[PDB]
Amino acid sequence: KVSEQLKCCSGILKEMFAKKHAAYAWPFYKPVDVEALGLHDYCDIIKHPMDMSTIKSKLEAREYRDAQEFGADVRLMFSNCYKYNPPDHEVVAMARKLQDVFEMRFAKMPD
Amino acid sequence: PVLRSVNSREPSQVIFCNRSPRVVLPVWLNFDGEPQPYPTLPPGTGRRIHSYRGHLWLFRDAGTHDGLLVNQTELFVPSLNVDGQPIFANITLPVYTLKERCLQVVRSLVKPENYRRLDIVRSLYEDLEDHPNVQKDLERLTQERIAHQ
Amino acid sequence: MMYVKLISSDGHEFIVKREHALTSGTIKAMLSNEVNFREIPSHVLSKVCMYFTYKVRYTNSSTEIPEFPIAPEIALELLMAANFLDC
Amino acid sequence: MDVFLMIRRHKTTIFTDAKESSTVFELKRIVEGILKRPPDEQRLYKDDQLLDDGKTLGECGFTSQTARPQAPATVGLAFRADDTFEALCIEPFSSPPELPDVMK
Repeated sequence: KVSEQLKCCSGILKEMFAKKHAAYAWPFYKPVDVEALGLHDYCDIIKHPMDMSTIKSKLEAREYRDAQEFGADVRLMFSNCYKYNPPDHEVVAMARKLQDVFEMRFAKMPD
Repeated sequence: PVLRSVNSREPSQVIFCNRSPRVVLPVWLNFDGEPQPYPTLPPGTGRRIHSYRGHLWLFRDAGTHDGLLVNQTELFVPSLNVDGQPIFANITLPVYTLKERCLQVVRSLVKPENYRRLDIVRSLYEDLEDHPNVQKDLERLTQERIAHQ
Repeated sequence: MMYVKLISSDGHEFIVKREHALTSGTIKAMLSNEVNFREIPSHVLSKVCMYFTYKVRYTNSSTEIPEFPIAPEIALELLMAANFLDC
Repeated sequence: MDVFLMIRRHKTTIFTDAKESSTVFELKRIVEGILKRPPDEQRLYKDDQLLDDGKTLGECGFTSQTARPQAPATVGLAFRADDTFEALCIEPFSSPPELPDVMK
């Protein structure tokens, strides 16, 4: 019942990583390198960081109870990006582009 | 303009590593070509940097603005990452001329207004007052780049 | 290698390799065997030779290059010497 | 690594590079090639300490870390005359002028 969906969740993330949606998903692959990007304030603002590589590990480690918990992390990822950056920022525009893909697939998941 | 970064918006993870005794000042040429100074790197230190594909860099001394080398060259331009591996930028001293190296020492020990209180030849006053400039060095490289074509 | 004798004003003979001496453009011109300098003192000329060694060694070197040291006092004379010797 | 030396006698000074592995006798062959003086008529010192022909420059104390191109370590030299060796004599270089007020 639930294991059916959790495997479909993996299928979604694979498409998010895929070269098809490469142009506007590349910031969200790995964690936010505060050193490289030089974001001293980031850790104060964002209490719970998240990225696609982190979510990938949790799926393989069976750390999500159900498909609903998987979504929360994917949404947290974009939520953090929206929270930190201003509306007209580039990463935000890309965040929306990738999210609109996720939302389409997560909505059309069978049950 | 000739020497300028390309607004690619394509990621390129870099590692600046100050393997020199100077306090390095990373300088980034913007999309128009105007240099932007970034936070300094202490001697014998380094850190990860998130630059982008086709972005010009150059490195100087934070104090004296002396020219340094990065991978046995003046300008640094990141490639695209292979298997997401970081592009290293080994910042080091050049082999300074005995004259230019002597100037650097005199410059550091004597103020600009005390240059004409030194028991030296007239010509050396101009040489001392002729400090190392970034904009001046970029105008040379631009002309050398044109000569190469 | 071929060696050359560089004599100071105060009569201190310095035997360096010919290749090392050719770093100086003045000396390059002076030759084309034994060279003499009427102005430069010993301690200055000795430091100039240490540069030749430093220059020849660390040129085209992938091994990171150390800073060439110049003490405050010798700086002034060495600057003039460097300007004279064209290097 | 390579060691960089200043082989000095009286007012003479030879700038020459060597290895840590190379011997004092091999160093005396460099002195012979320049100053026409054979090893048997040579005495090489480290400060006051006399050096053996068989021992290496590394064994003598000359390390590449200490003896660098820009800061080469000095090596005393004394020749033989009338079948007797002279006491080591090295004339020092001239003094730089005292630091001017502007440079202080």
